Amino acid sequence: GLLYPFPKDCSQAMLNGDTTSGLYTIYLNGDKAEALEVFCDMTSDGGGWIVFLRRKNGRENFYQNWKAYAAGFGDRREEFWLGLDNLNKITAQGQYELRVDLRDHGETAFAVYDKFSVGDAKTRYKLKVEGYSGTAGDSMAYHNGRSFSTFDKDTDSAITNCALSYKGAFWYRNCHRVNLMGRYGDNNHSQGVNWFHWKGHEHSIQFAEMKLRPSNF
Amino acid sequence: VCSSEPENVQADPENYTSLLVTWERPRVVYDTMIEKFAVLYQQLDGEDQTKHEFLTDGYQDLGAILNNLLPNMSYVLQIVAICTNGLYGKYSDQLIVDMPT
Ligand SMILES: [Ca+2]
Repeated sequence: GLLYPFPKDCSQAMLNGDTTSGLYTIYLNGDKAEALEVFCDMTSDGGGWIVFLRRKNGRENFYQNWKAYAAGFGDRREEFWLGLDNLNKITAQGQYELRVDLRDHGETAFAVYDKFSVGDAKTRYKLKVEGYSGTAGDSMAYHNGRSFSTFDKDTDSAITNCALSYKGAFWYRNCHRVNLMGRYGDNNHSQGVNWFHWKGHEHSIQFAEMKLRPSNF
Repeated sequence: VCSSEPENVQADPENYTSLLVTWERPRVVYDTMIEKFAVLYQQLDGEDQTKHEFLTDGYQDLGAILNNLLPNMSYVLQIVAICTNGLYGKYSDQLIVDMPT
């Protein structure tokens, strides 16, 4: 911890010589008072990623209310959500890219977006995402510009309540091409862990991670 | 063709002149995929027999708000799926809604 004594993300932690995935303490804006323990993915395409969503076995409940999605929940070594307030503070300290890793029955795919940011609470955590590359298909472009929606705070573009109807929480529009906080193992139309351009709306994905690191890292 | 009928259609007046209608996705889709839904409605016992068609934006938002309806008038509506090749599926059962005075 010498180049960056208070690394502000997993990329600076990796530059300090931490090259094994696991739990690390980062410091938002390099501030020792703003410590945050995160899971770092240090192997995917060179590493240095903060993981902020993991689905892998359906043990954790992702049908949670606005306060839970603002604050985060779950064991960061297992299934978890980092929290929207954290995501805003991280994506505001610089320019970050998004990576999504997907696995299902021995097949894998990924998507990278060159630009990814989440607004603060007063924007209702508005999503900005653009610049797709990868193999999973560009499903997040549909969600660009949307505020976050939970079953108890409907901000989506639909007449109905997307989060209530499709048993999750997301930057819903009307309603989704991505539903990675949906109901685990649920192959009913649009209800599961969906990435539309990879497996459609009637196939729930076994494993999914969303992660971020500085652009051009 | 296209699909079986939308299920469990329900409708409640929202305000004095609007109606909120919801339904469930057809259980069976035959070949082509569902692209959107049509909400078909007309006055039940009124003189204006204009047949109205509201088309939804996409296939996931299983609800619609109908505006510009007349108080003290009954309406009949049906929901139907429309597939990517333009074909209409089976129509839902008719639902009669009475707007209050
Ligand atoms: Ca809504």
